[PDB]
Amino acid sequence: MYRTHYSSEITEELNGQKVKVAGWVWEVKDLGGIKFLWIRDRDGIVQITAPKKKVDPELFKLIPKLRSEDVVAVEGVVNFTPKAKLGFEILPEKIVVLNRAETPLPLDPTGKVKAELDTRLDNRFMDLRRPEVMAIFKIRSSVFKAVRDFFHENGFIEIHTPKIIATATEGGTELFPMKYFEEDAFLAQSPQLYKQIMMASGLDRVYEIAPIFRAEEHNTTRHLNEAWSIDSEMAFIEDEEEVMSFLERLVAHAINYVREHNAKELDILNFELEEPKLPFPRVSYDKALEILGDLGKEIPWGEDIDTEGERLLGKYMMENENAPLYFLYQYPSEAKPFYIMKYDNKPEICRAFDLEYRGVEISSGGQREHRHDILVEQIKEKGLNPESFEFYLKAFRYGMPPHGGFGLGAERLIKQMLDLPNIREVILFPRDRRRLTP
Amino acid sequence: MYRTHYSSEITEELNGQKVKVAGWVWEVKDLGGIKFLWIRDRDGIVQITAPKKKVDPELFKLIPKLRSEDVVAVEGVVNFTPKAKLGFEILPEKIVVLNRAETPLPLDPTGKVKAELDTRLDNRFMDLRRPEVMAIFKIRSSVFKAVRDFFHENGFIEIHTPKIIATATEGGTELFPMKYFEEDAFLAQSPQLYKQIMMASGLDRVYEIAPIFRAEEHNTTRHLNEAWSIDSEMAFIEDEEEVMSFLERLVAHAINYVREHNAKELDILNFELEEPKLPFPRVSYDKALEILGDLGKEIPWGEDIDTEGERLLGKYMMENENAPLYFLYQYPSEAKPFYIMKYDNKPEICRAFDLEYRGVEISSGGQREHRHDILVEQIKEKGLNPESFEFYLKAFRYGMPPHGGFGLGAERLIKQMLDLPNIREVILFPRDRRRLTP
Repeated sequence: MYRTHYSSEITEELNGQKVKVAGWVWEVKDLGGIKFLWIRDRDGIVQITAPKKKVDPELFKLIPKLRSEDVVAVEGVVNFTPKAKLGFEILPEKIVVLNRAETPLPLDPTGKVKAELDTRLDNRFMDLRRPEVMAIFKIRSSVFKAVRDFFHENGFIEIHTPKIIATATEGGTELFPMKYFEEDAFLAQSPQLYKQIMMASGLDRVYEIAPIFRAEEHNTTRHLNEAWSIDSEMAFIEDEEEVMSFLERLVAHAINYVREHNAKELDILNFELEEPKLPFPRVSYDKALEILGDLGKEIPWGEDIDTEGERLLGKYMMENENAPLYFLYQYPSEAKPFYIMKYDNKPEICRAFDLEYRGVEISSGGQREHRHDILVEQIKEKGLNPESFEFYLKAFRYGMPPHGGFGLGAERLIKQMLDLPNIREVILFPRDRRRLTP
Repeated sequence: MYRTHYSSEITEELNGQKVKVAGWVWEVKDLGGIKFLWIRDRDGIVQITAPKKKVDPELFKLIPKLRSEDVVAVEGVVNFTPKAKLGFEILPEKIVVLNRAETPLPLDPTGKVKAELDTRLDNRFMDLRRPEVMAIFKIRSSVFKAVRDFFHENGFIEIHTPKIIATATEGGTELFPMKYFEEDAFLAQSPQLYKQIMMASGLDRVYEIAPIFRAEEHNTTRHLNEAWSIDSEMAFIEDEEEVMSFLERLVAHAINYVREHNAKELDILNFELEEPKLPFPRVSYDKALEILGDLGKEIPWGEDIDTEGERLLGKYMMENENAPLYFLYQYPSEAKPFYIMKYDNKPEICRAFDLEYRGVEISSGGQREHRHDILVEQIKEKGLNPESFEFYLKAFRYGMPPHGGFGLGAERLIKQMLDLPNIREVILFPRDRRRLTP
């Protein structure tokens, strides 16, 4: 390897020791009698100082030749001194140029000049060179890790369902049609039916983090045509609250993991991420509708709360409860999928819920209807053909325990967590109605 | 929750205490003076003994009404005794029938009547009720966990790249052509181009575990049209040996994790997973070609070691090296992709390698060509148009460090690890040249 340490792995213990660092030429200062070379790492910058009398002559004249963004490797002795802004500096013994960079650069990694989102997405390799952009994806990676950690600690098994499907769905479109040889298939937009089917196998507590595909005809700052969903399903529950409680702690765990580990990244982003306050308030759909109506947002009882409503409720919740996260639940049965269980005592409302982070929905789920006949009837009620769902309904005929689950949008989770404006900021290669490359 | 403990988490420490178990009715012994109920968990069987003189009458009457595969929940008192073949038993206080099963069952959970693989695949929810099937799936999840842990322990950041691409990266068919609105795209077979672009971003060490799609016209027991790949790319390497060494340790780590944590699963499979002995032997393509020569298999230099050649080689390596895992490297450049770096000293040979597990390739990688001009030349050498790779090549122009990586087949790694005869055994819903549903 061209390096032994990252800018962050160098500490006191190494003082006076030879190390090897590598990165991109950040800055060069030829001040005559002494030169300075700053190298950029994924963790930060490293100062290489070259006092004319302490360094090799060939090396002294090489430094001023280095250009911005050149990939170089430096071997030298670590020197802890108060003169170095970062605590220590490297006294170079050897400097190798691994690769020279062309000019001009597609983006300004220095940050002076801002560039359109489109330009940045077209040059992601350049864009990530900026600390605040790198910070996001380090945080994205941390979130996935925390989420998976929490699942494991709670006895969840990771499962993987098919992305190429030919089976029915309650939706219909926003499905990317595809050709499977002679047959016609589509890309799956949710593991919903498959994860439920697995509740009849005894796996009990399952989860999957995989990409889902939706061919939405219009672009929004909230969703993309390709996303990473964090689905989960758990059997032997008594009510949707068990699922809500779990999700709640999952989310709190990922948020707190980011606060602990990515404190540096959060600072870089100039963002103060709140300590989760469990339990998050539950706001029934009827209470939400009352609240909204008083704000002039009139939603007829029965239709779902729109984008403007979620936005208003998010604000209301924040001012009246200092709640960046809250649940909306007990939705009207007509407003939810055929597989959501209804309140046997109040059949017009169902056991479905949505988790709102900063006024935007990051997850939805609820207790499922595991009773075959009731499920069959609810399909019919939705005006669908139960015969189109045989592969699915068959699983509810041979001992199907009570169950519930959720779907967590990974990008949406991160975007709302960091309070980012556009969702294209949390995914490296966004897939738009207008974007297919790179 | 309807259950507090799985059969596996009931120990001495709980004797005399009230607990809650739940699962599928496995067996009932209707004896008149006493009743016995066995329940199946994802982890095993639990014996519930109900002596007439000790249980509630209604409870007594209920048990004999229970039928196979019915979902039941039981609250009772733990009782450790030699009289129980399993160590303890539960003295029922409450029994609830959560859901009843229909007869006949799609498959036989007792394992009496064997079913052909297609039947099992059509009824995966039934199939996992057999311990030998559940074992494979628990091990699969462990492998994924082990792999991610190793990656993180080694400074890798998880990234996620596009599954819908227009970008014809190293090709021919075996691609699933798609329609991205007006545009026509393809389902990615590898994150190759994208993981290399990220190498110029400074992330340095990345990995991705995601679905990959390949339209192979012919069915085999070693591959499917949809799979999960473990991709990784690391920068600042000096040769493909650094990558091989990492892959090696990653695989060993995954194998040892299954050995520690799924010891029980392996027993059910009556399989002895060997302890990884690093470093795995590295057989050059030329030497492999010579070994096969002794074995009577003549493969003209330049050509690929076919299925029988792989089989003979892995057998030789196992018997003559006690090596179930070994590398094959220094392949003919002509036989490898345009992004692989050739030996500047011996251009006819390149820095590519393959990992063979029990004689089947489970992974391939190598050091890439990070030099823009040479790379463009190699794209031309392959009969491809460099201008179709603009977004890709662009990343090699503003400081691209030396780098290399690999692609590790998830299903292939698990299939070979457990010495399973068919790759369909290690994935829930297999996508064949003939399987599209469920």
